[PDB]
Amino acid sequence: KGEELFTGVVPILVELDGDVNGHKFSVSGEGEGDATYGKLTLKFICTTGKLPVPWPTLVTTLVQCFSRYPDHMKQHDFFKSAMPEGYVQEATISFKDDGNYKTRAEVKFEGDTLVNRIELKGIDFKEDGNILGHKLEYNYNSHNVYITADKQKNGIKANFKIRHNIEDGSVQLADHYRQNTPIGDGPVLLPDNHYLSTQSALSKDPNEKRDHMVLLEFVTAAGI
Ligand SMILES: [Mg+2]
Ligand SMILES: [Mg+2]
Repeated sequence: KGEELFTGVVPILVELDGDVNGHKFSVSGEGEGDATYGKLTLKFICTTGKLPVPWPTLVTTLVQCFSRYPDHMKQHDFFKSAMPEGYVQEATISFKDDGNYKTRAEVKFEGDTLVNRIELKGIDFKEDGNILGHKLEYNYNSHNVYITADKQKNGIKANFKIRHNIEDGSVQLADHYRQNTPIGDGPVLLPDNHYLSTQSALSKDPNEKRDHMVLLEFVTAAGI
């Protein structure tokens, strides 16, 4: 049972290689998750210099196995069930009136550590749009991630809309379409329709000179 791997505090590593409109960059993250409380705490560093996109646009790419699934919903937790072999998470993020990100990640244990390894590719972004023009506020709204099964692929799909606040009071929509597929051959849990209720707080480390993001996140399964 992968769920048994999450009863306590688990170290997390995140590594992302990105290319947006030919701007190349990498991000490294470290922290821990405590699924019992649906809680994530991570610090992300742009190891290549200045991040060429706003940090908030990377939040959904940068480990939903740390969601809190209520006891009565535990037979719907696909993410922990795929562990430790892990799962592939792929997404298309469409920024309304702008470019798109396509991502591919593997989330699995490396020893006792939960690792999220990501490749991100962004194209067709506007030079002085909200993303490349860095016009997005350093904050983050609360969302519901709607999950449905894809029995065909032995996995799940997610559909949701991220709303990014813009510095002028407007909103930049990011439509998300994602698929998750197990890496191993063992049985996984295919859930009834439900959603993950997420809340995210972004901050800075006062002693840190590199381009970075400190994130505190709470995720709870619901709708069943
Ligand atoms: Mg490193
Ligand atoms: Mg505002």
